Amino acid sequence: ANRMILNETAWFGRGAVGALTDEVKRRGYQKALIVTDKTLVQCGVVAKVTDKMDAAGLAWAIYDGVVPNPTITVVKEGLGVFQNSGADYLIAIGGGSPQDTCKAIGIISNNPEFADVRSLEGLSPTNKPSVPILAIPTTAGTAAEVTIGYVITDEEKRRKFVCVDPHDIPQVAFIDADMMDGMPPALKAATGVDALTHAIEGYITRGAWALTDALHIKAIEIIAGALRGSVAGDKDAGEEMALGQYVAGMGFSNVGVGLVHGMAHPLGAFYNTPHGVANAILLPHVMRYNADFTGEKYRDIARVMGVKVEGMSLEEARNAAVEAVFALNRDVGIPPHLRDVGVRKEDIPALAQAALDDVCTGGNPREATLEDIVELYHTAWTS
Amino acid sequence: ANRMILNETAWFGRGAVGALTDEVKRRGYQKALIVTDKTLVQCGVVAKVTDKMDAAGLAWAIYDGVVPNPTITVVKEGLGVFQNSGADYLIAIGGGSPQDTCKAIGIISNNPEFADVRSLEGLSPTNKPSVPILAIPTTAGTAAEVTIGYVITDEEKRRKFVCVDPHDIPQVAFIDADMMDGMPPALKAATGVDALTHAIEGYITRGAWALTDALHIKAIEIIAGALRGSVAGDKDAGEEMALGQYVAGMGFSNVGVGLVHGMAHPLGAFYNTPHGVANAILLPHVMRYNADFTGEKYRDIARVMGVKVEGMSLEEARNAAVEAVFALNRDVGIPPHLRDVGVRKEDIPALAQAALDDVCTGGNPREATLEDIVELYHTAWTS
Ligand SMILES: Nc1ncnc2c1ncn2[C@@H]1O[C@H](COP(=O)(O)OP(=O)(O)OC[C@H]2O[C@@H](O)[C@H](O)[C@@H]2O)[C@@H](O)[C@H]1O
Ligand SMILES: Nc1ncnc2c1ncn2[C@@H]1O[C@H](COP(=O)(O)OP(=O)(O)OC[C@H]2O[C@@H](O)[C@H](O)[C@@H]2O)[C@@H](O)[C@H]1O
Ligand SMILES: COc1ccc(CC(N)=O)cc1OC
Ligand SMILES: COc1ccc(CC(N)=O)cc1OC
Ligand SMILES: [Fe+3]
Ligand SMILES: [Fe+3]
Repeated sequence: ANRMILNETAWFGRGAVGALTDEVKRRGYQKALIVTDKTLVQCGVVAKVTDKMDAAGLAWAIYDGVVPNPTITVVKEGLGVFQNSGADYLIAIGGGSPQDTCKAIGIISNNPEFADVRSLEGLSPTNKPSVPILAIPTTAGTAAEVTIGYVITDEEKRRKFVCVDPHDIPQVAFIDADMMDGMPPALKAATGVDALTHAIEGYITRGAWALTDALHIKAIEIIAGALRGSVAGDKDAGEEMALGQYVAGMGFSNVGVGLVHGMAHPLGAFYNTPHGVANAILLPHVMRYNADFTGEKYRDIARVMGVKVEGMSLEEARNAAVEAVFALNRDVGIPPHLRDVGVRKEDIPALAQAALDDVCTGGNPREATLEDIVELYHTAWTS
Repeated sequence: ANRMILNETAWFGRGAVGALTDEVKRRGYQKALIVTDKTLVQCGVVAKVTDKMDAAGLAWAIYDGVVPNPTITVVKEGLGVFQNSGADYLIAIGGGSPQDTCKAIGIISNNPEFADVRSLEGLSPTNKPSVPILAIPTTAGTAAEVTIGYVITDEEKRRKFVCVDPHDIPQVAFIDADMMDGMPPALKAATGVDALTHAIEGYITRGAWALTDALHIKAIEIIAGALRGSVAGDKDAGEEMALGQYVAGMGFSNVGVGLVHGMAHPLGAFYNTPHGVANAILLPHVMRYNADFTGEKYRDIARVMGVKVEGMSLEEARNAAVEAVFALNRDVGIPPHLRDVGVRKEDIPALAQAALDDVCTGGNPREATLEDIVELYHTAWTS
């Protein structure tokens, strides 16, 4: 028997944030804490929301202390600001980093036992729902607005840990490509292939079933078709990417992912590597590694990614789907090897250990050994 | 900007009702009123739930006063039983009739200004969320467990009225084919083609967009592929039907349907016709009427319904999709003509008026006139 956690309410398309003032008035909320980062404030992205809230007469304080790969320190700082703001709800504005930080604050606020943060790892045994969250992504992205997962960095144990908890699901998501247009091309490409990694990994994960298969294959189709266009700055392509990344979240949240995310998390913890860039470099190599344990699913991936698989053997089709991902990586300007983003050969043993102990690795369709992950890192490292 | 209302939590597959006791304990609810009908009690379908609740020690009273095409009288009776039960939440067990009745009780309970019931018609301006509903369907399917819509019969004005309200969305849906297996073949076929009508109408509705298109086309594929098998009594086909009917609900709830539902509602009000039988007889005739206003969408329908469209013109493909639905109706034992279920030529003028004033008619891709609907009824009436 399979469980689906989704957003009760979500708005999609350009101008979707225009619905926020109305959703807040419907629920009777009094004051927001906006969780965001400094970049989004001084790009005027936060202003696009706070201007509408001022016009609607809705009170808000702001915490913009979030950094890429949010730390336990960041979570504690924000939790402190939330308590002193007298706010009764949360508005996450940004990529995975502010949205994951927002979820941590929301959970600990109503489950104060978890103030240390690192005790949220795995299936968080929280008694109480999160402080209500309204989620507004600015990356096409991590689907943080719809997933029941969030990833915090333990600076002292030098690892990223996943917390999975139905209590952290946002009440409303606003998926507005107007909020995402300010992404630099490199960021559109990184977060774009993070979305594709969620969809491919989710499609082949051990817990996969009919409904998540249907969602993931549609998300791969939307992302493969739109990402080149979005990175180039096309407006309609940006709107497609915004939807594609969300539809991936509806799936992988509820069944899981695999060794790509398992091997990407240690890279973030060790080097502060952008999550999408780590994922994008590993994805094709892990896809090749997983090929023989995926049944017919690489034929479907290859097809919706624009490959003619009419009269291909299964191994030829599996190779074609891997090659489709290498090509898309090349076109959107992602460095092809881990060496290129500052990963060090010396660390691979330690990284392979952390990858094997990651929550995401358990979902991988092929049972990965330390020997295998060490070899994968080395394959992804070279040149 | 498009809004999606979905279930925050849902369980799918045989044994899914096994998750109900746990969901109730998580939320801290004290006593249920089970809304159902007499048939489901004395078929032991309700027992499959209440036995698990007794084992978990969870209190419940029962209202089984629901009849096909539930009336304002039924709603008032149930609202009375709810008030005298001291219950704090609702469990809907049955098809569209109990589930729609449950939503009416839940809404009026917390929005008591709507005690007349008929003032819920259209976009219900309710201030308060429904009394929490846990939804367990026993038909395949009206998708009442996931839609924000419900249909009540006004005995005094002899018309069915649709109420659309995000506040009525159930907290949890349990989609268990074990609960649906006792459906007689005729009921599997009726509710089966009601699910197909939701998917086809939803696919071509005026408000249709990318995400609902993706959901509806997958639901048509699941239903076309499984309905003959389910009517024959196949267990796995019943499980597919259970998912297919739900996936249709995820779409049509959020964008609407068309003139099939518009023309089916008056038939229920006048003759107490089973909703699915009325829908199934009208669907192919309304599909023909709509054909020129649907873009490429009948090519997609035809394809996922098992028709080879590789080298077909658009008009030939549109004709093939209409013929696919006539054939599926023939195979599951739905008669071709409205005369066959007791519709009277004398009433067509009155029925055409009621159809034009139905909420669902506004979604129809071709703007329907009274003259047109009169002609459609006559076309659907006899050969
Ligand atoms: N619209 C935007 N315009 C400009 N800069 C932006 C925009 N959105 C985000 N940025 C900037 O991009 C950088 C990356 O932001 P993140 O929130 O880290 O982006 P994302 O890739 O969505 O998040 C990754 C995070 O999600 C988790 O799942 C994962 O483990 C990782 O911690 C930051 O400097 C942020 O301010
Ligand atoms: N598993 C089952 N086994 C046997 N009989 C069943 C089962 N489930 C339902 N029934 C019986 O089928 C008959 C029809 O039940 P409904 O609830 O009316 O069926 P459904 O088609 O799901 O609902 C139609 C209603 O919903 C609205 O969408 C529509 O406008 C109409 O009011 C009733 O006698 C009911 O007891
Ligand atoms: C285990 O599944 C997950 C793995 C990673 C994340 C964070 C992310 N968006 O990449 C969320 C998850 O869902 C619970
Ligand atoms: C207007 O849309 C609807 C019309 C009819 C129903 C009930 C049904 N299942 O036929 C639900 C709806 O969604 C809000
Ligand atoms: Fe990710
Ligand atoms: Fe219906």
